[PDB]
Amino acid sequence: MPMQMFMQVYDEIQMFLLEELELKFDMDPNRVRYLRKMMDTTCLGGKYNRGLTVIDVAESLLSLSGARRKRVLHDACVCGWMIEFLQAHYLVEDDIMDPDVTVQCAINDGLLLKSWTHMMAMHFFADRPFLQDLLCRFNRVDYTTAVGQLYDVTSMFDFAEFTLSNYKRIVKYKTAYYTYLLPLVMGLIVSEALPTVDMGVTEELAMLMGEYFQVQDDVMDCFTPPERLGKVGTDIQDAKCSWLAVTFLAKASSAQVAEFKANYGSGDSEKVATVRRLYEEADLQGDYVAYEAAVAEQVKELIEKLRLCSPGFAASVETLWGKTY
Amino acid sequence: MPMQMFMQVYDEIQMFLLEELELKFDMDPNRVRYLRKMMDTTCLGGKYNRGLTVIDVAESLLSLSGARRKRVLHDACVCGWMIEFLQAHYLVEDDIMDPDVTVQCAINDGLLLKSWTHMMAMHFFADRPFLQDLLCRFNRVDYTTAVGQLYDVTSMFDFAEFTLSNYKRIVKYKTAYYTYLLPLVMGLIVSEALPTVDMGVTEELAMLMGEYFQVQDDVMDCFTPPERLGKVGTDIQDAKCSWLAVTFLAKASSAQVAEFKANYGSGDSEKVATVRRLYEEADLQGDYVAYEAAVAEQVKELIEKLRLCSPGFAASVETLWGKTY
Ligand SMILES: Cc1cccc(NCc2ccccc2)n1
Ligand SMILES: Cc1cccc(NCc2ccccc2)n1
Repeated sequence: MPMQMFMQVYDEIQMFLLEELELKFDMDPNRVRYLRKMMDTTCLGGKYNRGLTVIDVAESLLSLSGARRKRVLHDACVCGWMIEFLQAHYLVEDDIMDPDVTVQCAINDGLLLKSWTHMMAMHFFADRPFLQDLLCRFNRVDYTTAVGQLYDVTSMFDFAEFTLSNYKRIVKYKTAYYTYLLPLVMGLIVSEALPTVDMGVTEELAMLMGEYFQVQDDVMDCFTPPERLGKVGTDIQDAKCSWLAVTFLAKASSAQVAEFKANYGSGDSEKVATVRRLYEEADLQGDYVAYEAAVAEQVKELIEKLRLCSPGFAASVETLWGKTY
Repeated sequence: MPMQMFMQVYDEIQMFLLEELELKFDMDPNRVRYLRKMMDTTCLGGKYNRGLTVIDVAESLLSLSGARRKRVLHDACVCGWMIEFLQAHYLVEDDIMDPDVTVQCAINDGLLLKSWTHMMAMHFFADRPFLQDLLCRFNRVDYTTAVGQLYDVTSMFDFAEFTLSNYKRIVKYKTAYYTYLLPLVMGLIVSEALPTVDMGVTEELAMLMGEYFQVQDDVMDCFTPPERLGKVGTDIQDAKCSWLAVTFLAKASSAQVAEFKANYGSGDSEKVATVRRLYEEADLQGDYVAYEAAVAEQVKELIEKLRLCSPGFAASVETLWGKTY
């Protein structure tokens, strides 16, 4: 029922965007179908975890608080696609990083996906009292992500910044704000119950879940084979400030750090294997189970504090935590 | 006085953006200075025609309608930099079109410049009643420009679309909306006199001025030498849907069109010269003086119709027209 409604509102949103281009932007049919195919390719095909979280929060604030019900759920679906289209916008920008007309189109597709989140918000929420507060919290989170990738892209340039605190800062702004905090806040906005929750505990829960999500991602990126991971892990080659790297530097010897510096950030097959050898011989995958266990305890505790004043809201955050845990 | 105030508000805006990153985004000083240098490089150095137009419209709606005066002029300066930062955002995206850390930074700079227009609007206009209407008209115009470049980038792919009507559509959405219509509308918003003007005549004036601006630009791109033009004209090589190309195809013979098709869109030095030879021998630069003269007459006439209900507003639009004429 939730997924079936989410994909149904997608067709409704796609129809408005393409008809608006046809009727108000004088677009020919050939380009309308071109943009339909581009929209389906970039937005669909994922797990839609961020978009469905917006709906799961809204439905918990309805029965646990009807013409108001049908509006809030439909509003939660548009917000759910604002994030999915935003996630599509981020993925398209990543493909550009790694008169060529196809490079111009990829850049243009990235800016159309970001603009499409504003057009679907200005239309379906045109007469909602939260349209101004939604756009500002949405734009501030998008700004946050761009600041997050500046820390990530330049974490090796200016191994001084390879610390656990800077790692938290990178994960916090690049990932946690738009993947975990943004859908929860968006569910509270369409439910009109935003000031009914402790945002402090809410923001702290989102940062810890994003940190839990990124550490597990960094370990899989290094040890999970490509056919089981879904991609080719390139964190060691890209010289990324991963959790394995900053945890290794804290427990390595003086020589092992020198052997790490001489082999990290390279594309040679044996230098990468030498980095995995240092990771393996340092028992990092033993520390991984302990680090995440402490994070899960903090999440289990912080959900309870959010429950004394938000019982139903804590149920959806608990469901969102299970998808990450 | 206007330019001296505009550059003074820039320092005020830059200080808030960088301090916000330092205080609320946990940014180190090394990156704060990095972003200050990037902001000065991308935003400053131009003529600031779009940004100063916002101020020229606001000052004409104040005396020709004081604690309200100082606020409207300061609000007009922030809006003037919202467009300049947006123009900087477009220029950065153009440089990308023509683990490389410098390509990631150029992409990130482009998204920071676009996000910075939202942050300076959400702060200096936080308690203004027009913040919601400003962001929506601003985002709709940015969406318009992205649609405008899709028509431009794909005008040779899908010479069928090489028409004077499609040329108008490209110039209208890619250039006219954000260069001419957006500053005028922004001046009316900070002056709170938006519904006091005929938007129909206003929108029609902006499209004709942008069309006047782009035709003169296309002729200079082909015939003005690089040291006198300021760049290297590459419209013929890029196979652009320029005014010269669509006007040439209408008055050329059957063989000359075939000679045009066989030589357009190439980088060879003599094929480009063969295209200029076809342009010269067709007396296009004689048609250029006639086409622009008729456009200028329509602008002179449409300014008068806007004056019967907006005397002071028509003065700033007339001043904006002189900069293009
Ligand atoms: C998949 C994903 C998520 C977050 C960020 C990201 N890339 C960095 C970026 C690109 C464009 C704009 C902002 C940030 N990719
Ligand atoms: C200088 C200038 C003005 C307008 C557009 C433009 N480039 C196309 C583009 C790039 C990025 C986003 C939208 C449109 N360049």
